This record gives sequence, structure tokens and C-alpha cells, in this order.
Amino acid sequence: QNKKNSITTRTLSKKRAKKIERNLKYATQRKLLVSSLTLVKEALWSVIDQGTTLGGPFFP
Amino acid sequence: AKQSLDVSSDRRKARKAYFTAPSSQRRVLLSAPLSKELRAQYGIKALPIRRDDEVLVVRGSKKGQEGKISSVYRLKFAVQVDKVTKEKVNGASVPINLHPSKLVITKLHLDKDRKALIQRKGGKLE
Amino acid sequence: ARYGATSTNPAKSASARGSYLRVSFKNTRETAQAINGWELTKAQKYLEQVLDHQRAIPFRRFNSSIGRTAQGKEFGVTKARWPAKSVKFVQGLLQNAAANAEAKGLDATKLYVSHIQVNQAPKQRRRTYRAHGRINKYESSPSHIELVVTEKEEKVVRLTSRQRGRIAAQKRIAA
Amino acid sequence: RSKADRMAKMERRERNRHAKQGESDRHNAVSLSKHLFSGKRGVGKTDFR
Amino acid sequence: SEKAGHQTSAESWGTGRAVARIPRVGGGGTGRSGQGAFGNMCRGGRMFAPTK
RNA sequence: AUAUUGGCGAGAGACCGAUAGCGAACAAGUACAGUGAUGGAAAGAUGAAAAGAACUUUGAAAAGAGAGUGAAAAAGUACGUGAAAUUGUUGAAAGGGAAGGGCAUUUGAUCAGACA
RNA sequence: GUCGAAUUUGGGUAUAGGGGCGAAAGACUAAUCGAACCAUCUAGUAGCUGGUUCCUGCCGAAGUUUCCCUCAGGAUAGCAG
RNA sequence: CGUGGAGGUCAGUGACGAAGCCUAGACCGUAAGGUCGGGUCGAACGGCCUCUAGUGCAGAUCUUGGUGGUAGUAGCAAAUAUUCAAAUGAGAACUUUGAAGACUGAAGUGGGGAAAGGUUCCACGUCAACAGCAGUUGGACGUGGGUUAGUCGAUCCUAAGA
Ligand SMILES: [Mg+2]
Ligand SMILES: [Mg+2]
Ligand SMILES: [Mg+2]
Ligand SMILES: [Mg+2]
Ligand SMILES: [Mg+2]
Ligand SMILES: [Mg+2]
Ligand SMILES: [Mg+2]
Ligand SMILES: [Mg+2]
Ligand SMILES: [Mg+2]
Ligand SMILES: [Mg+2]
Ligand SMILES: [Mg+2]
Ligand SMILES: [Mg+2]
Ligand SMILES: [Mg+2]
Ligand SMILES: [Mg+2]
Ligand SMILES: [Mg+2]
Ligand SMILES: [Mg+2]
Ligand SMILES: [Mg+2]
Ligand SMILES: [Mg+2]
Ligand SMILES: [Mg+2]
Repeated sequence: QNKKNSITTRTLSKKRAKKIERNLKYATQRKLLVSSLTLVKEALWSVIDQGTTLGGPFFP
Repeated sequence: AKQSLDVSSDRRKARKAYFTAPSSQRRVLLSAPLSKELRAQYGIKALPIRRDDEVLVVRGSKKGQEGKISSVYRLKFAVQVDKVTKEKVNGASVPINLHPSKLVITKLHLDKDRKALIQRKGGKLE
Repeated sequence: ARYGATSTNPAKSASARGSYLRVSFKNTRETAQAINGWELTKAQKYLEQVLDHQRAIPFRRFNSSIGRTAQGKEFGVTKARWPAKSVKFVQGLLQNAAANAEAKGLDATKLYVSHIQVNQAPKQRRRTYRAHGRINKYESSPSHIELVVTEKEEKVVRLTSRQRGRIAAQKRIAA
Repeated sequence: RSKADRMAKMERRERNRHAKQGESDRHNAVSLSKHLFSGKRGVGKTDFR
Repeated sequence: SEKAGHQTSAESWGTGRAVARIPRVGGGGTGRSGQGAFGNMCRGGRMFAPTK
């Protein structure tokens, strides 16, 4: 019913839903046979990896 | 099968010794095998892990990643690699606890004692 | 998570709960049953009137040796009370459920209490010293409360050959 | 500091449910009291009034 | 162990005490005080016909 | 050559598996009781990894609702599984001073086999 | 009731269990006194009460005889295999 | 018929889900019981031939633990007695100040000590539990501060006695 898409006591857990999806993939295979912090750190690593004369010979 | 009367096959005794092993014994318990290149170069198969050597992860969800050993947490029977971590939204980084039997040493940290250990294990360094 | 009952289409519902609340389980059950099924705003105004002692909470199950009052005639009973502590806890949960519905975007004028459930929390076990050097129990009965509010929204017959023949004959005989 | 505070607050819950005065309240009650369960009342002196 | 279930100071409270006549631990100030003892049907008692 | 429920060091079992096994698997001869001699418990299990719920919102706060971590929160430091007694809610049914049981069938609900 | 003494009371000290102490009540000796409390021998002694855990099939009793003087506790005969 | 453990075997079952538990579903046994489906669960378990035993519960005023009805009931009625405004606070019958009314009535509900207790004294912070209502308050919880001797005692002397 959720794939197709009051008060009830009938609920489906995530653990059971994941097992159902896994077993459906198994059956389908048989039927066919027959992070912002990471991005910031990466950018930082990628970005880090005459002349002039003032004054003169005197004591001001 | 065992033959010596001084060795025990008792599961309870073996597990007790493992979990109560002191730090000097845990050093030997936390041994990591060498890479194929280092095995050919030196002639030995495994060494105790230490702080400043490079490793490759060959098992688990972090397989294929490399880095330097950040620390050897002997208290929790684990090693920590600087490159291998877990990140949160708030900027938190938590080190991944890795077991050295699931790693491969790619570059040894060489000192006088390490060279002597390789030589007495039967190595041919340089 | 793990409510006693959940709503189908959770995009039209909001939930609230409170656990290990130091309030009487029996009085709280009576208050929740008085609220069960009402519109949210009407329920809140009714609880305000109960605090003001203008209306009463009918006591139906846990009611042995209770006084009688004229304010129970609205609900067709004689035994009703005004449990202020239970009303305050339920009012807090109602306000929280309204806030959650508002955050979800539901219409506040169409919300009704579609589920409310009170069960017993683990007991708070004080003891009292009594005559002849006895120790007797002296316990609090706390409550777990939960509620869900909801937006209100507005054959082949097999016959025998005899039956088929009768129907066909009636059809031929009639128009 | 806040993590340690939360750990202590979670740890306190069973003792608080048992209504102890604190971590120092370790009163123990006997299973049965002999002075309450040691009675055969003859025609004479009793253990209580 | 031949001492298992026997390292207890306990005695019966007698007939007519409105409780069963199994021996009970004396003393006070601990939850053990007043509990049944020595019996094969008692928690912490001696097993029937202990293995030799 | 013989003895050895103490001490020290070892190896084992058709033994017990947290109401069992030593009283004690855990800061156990502890906590607690008694003037004292002495008496004497209860108490093991999140997760592979604390990654132990950041952040928004309601609330004085505990907390709740979104969100997130995680294979799983039908693992949230009340934490593996999670029985019964007893309880709440929902749906169905019965009820003129007990209920329960047996034989038989009606009614309502529900369901398997057999379909060449 | 008694209330200036055979008075009331604190502290120290002495007397210890088949013992003490007693203006004598088997009173009191740490809520314990016709025998204090604690540990052990010790799982002490049973003429007696209570309880004693799965199924089915087949067979299936016994108060009636003589005795240890008679009660008590035992023997024997019969009945079922 | 059933249970724990043991030797042998089924190259037995199992992360495409072991054991356990729940079940308005299905089947086989006269029965003890056995088998299958669904849900939950998350790592081990069974058939057969034999061995072995701490092997089957409704009762024992049984043992330990847990839970009901009683029941929001009995009751929280000794010690004459409390009221107003402000402040604080989310919240004040119960906290603080002020305003009132009372009481102990010097053989005190005052001021000090002995035995005993051991920090309860005082300050700051502060309400999960406790104070049989409440609580912002506390002899509670958290962190600290505080006990100054030639002259006050012990110490010395001896009493009954040891
Ligand atoms: Mg009444
Ligand atoms: Mg008393
Ligand atoms: Mg035992
Ligand atoms: Mg034990
Ligand atoms: Mg659980
Ligand atoms: Mg049940
Ligand atoms: Mg006495
Ligand atoms: Mg399974
Ligand atoms: Mg047995
Ligand atoms: Mg039973
Ligand atoms: Mg029976
Ligand atoms: Mg009973
Ligand atoms: Mg009343
Ligand atoms: Mg009064
Ligand atoms: Mg007066
Ligand atoms: Mg006066
Ligand atoms: Mg109170
Ligand atoms: Mg003070
Ligand atoms: Mg303090």
C-alpha cells in the first residue's frame, strides 16, 4: 500500500521494510535469471597544497 | 593439536588472559601484516604497529583508504588513523577505531630498535 | 515513537505525549475520557471551565464513594469532580499538540482529538511507619499520556439455472 | 560538563523512583518481622495493647 | 559443595504463626531476615540428595 | 613408598549457567542490623563503533514534535529478546439477583482443502 | 497515692546463666526469663499433620483365621499376581 | 509422549533469517504431544540409533519475585489562630519585608551546658528525590568557610574498685 500510494494500530517498522526490499531484490534477480565539513576540508587542502627602505642613519 | 602440558585450550582462561592482558602484551597482540612490496623488501610477514607508520585499510566500510597511524589506543585494542574519521554537521570529527589485523603496513617507521627487530626476525633491510 | 495507535496519512495529524508524569492515573483517565473525540478548541475551553468550576469531569469507572453534583447532568451522570492537576497536565499536552499541528501547517479550526490514551507508569514507592512498628506502602500512581489530533475531512451474484430461468421468464412476461 | 550532568541525571532515576533521600539513603527492610508473626494469644499476658 | 545451602543461621517460628513452618533467617537490617532456608524448595536452600 | 577442604603454581570435566553455581560472576564478607559475641543481602546483557539525538520549533522546566546518528531507536544510558498475572485505547458481542462447562443447531464474523 | 526521707536522681564501681539478684511477685537480668543471648555438634528425636509433578491399555483386591495375658507394637491365614 | 547433557549418523537446518515469544489461520494423534502458515525476533539449532540424569507441578497456612479487588476508599480532626499589601518567582495558604491579631508568661515555646550526635554551625549556588498538602523554602542537594588558651578543662591526686 505504501509503494502504491482515521486511526489504526497496523504499522510497518523500518527494519521489516528494509528486509522486505532486500528479499524483493532477491526475488527480482531470480525472476530476471529465469558532508559540508568534508567539502570544506577538501577545499582547504586543495588551496594549501630593489625592495623598500624607510628612515635613515640617525636616531629619531 | 597441542602437545605441551603447559598450554591450555580452556576458552575461559584464554578469554580472561586476552581481556586482562597488560600493555606490553597488547603491543604484541596489536600486530599488523606488511604489504606485498614491504614483504618482498624485508622478508618478514607482520610487525607490531606503532605511531608513525603508514597503513592501508583492507577490510570494512573504510576499505581502500590510506593514512598515518594517529594513535595506538591499547586500552581499547584499537588504532586511530588521521585520514579515517566520521564527520558531523556541527564540525565534529570522531576517529574510527580500526583493528591492526584489518590493516596493511605500507611504510615502516624506521629506528635502531625497529631495524634490530627486523634483523632478528630474519629481515634483509637495505 | 511507538504510540498505542497511529493515524493513516500522517500528513494530516499531529501527536503529543508525556511519560512518567506524577499525577493520578485514575483521575487522568477520567479527564482523558471526558476529552475523547472533541474538537480541540472546544476541549480547551471546556477544560478552562472545569478549572473555573463551571463544568465538571464525569467519573465513570473509578468512582466508588464519590459525592454527587448537579454539573454531571450535562453528561447524564451523577458523579463528577474537578481534578485540577490532571486538567493542567492534559492542557499542557493539548497545547503541545496544537503547536505541533501549527508547525505542520494543519488547519487549527478543523482539528479534533482522534486518539487519547492513559496508562499506568511505574509506581513511586514511598513507605510509612505505622503502629506496632509496622512499615506500610505509600505509593504514587503516575501516568503515561498520549494523544493524536486529526484534521477533519468531509458484488457478483452466482445463481442456479432455475433462478436464471425464473428471471428470464419474468423479463419476457413484463415489459 | 553537560554530558556528565546528563549521565548523572539519567543514573539517578531508579533511586528517585524508589524515593530515597539520596545516594546515602540505604535503609533495608526485613522480609518478615518475627514480633508481628510470632503470636499465640493465651488467656494472660499479651505482647501489645 | 557439601556446605552449599547449610551456611545459614535459621530456625522455624513454630506452629500457629500464620506463616509456613520452614526455618527462617534471624537477625535484622537486611532483606535476608525472615526468608526461608535449608529447604530444597527454598531459594538458596540445599538441593535434594546432593551429588556425591 | 603414605596424608593433605590451608598456601603457591598448573592442567582438566557426559558439572552449574545469574531464584542455578561458593554467601558473593558486580567497589561481597560489601551495604545494612546488633551494646556485644555475631548475623548478613540485593545487584550481570545499548551498539561493530558513543557515532549517547547537533539544529528548528512548543513549553518556566522535565520533556514533546520535526530533524539527524546508526543495519536497526520494533537498540534512547528506563537500553538484546521481552511471557503471564494486572491495565489503557480501539473494534465486535452479551448482560431483568453470578460467571464458567457438556450435547445439538441457528445467526454474525472468519478460513483451509479439492478444482479437471 | 506520696511529697524531707526505708526519699528521688547523674556518674563511677561490683555481682553472669543449672549463675546473679530478689522488702519474695517464679519478680528482674538490653521489647528475650516455667530457665538470657550467640555459634557449633545438627539435615538431633515423628507415635503425628500437610504435600508428593506425563499419557494410554490390560488385570485387579482387602474389615471373616489363629497368635505374643490384654492396650500399644508385631506374627500368621485368606483375598490379587 | 516430553526435557538438560553425551557417543554415532543425516557430507541435517540457518543472515534469502537459528532459538525464543505472540497468533480471529491449517493439519495429524484416543491421549501425553507433534507438524505447517503469518507476525515479532537477530544467532544458533534439530531428525533418527544409542548413553546418561539435579528430567514433567495446581495445591505443601510451600520458597523468591511480581500484581490485583478492596479504593481515589479509611483517613491526613491532640498541643486556642490566623489575616492584609508589596517583593521574588512560570507558579505563593505555606518564602522575604512591612502591616495586624494572638501565644509561650521567668517550674518559658527565653538564655547556657552534661551524655549522645558529628559538621547538622555559616555563606554562595540551588529543587530530580525527601519534608504523608505545597514549596521559590529547609537540619534536603552541590561547592566552600569556620573551632586560636601558662590562667577554661583533660593531663596530676586518690575513692569504691581494677
Ligand atoms: Mg466516607
Ligand atoms: Mg517504635
Ligand atoms: Mg544453592
Ligand atoms: Mg547467587
Ligand atoms: Mg528491551
Ligand atoms: Mg496479558
Ligand atoms: Mg525484659
Ligand atoms: Mg525464526
Ligand atoms: Mg528435582
Ligand atoms: Mg504453581
Ligand atoms: Mg495434587
Ligand atoms: Mg500460598
Ligand atoms: Mg474522605
Ligand atoms: Mg490544633
Ligand atoms: Mg494558656
Ligand atoms: Mg498570655
Ligand atoms: Mg509532600
Ligand atoms: Mg542552617
Ligand atoms: Mg549542606
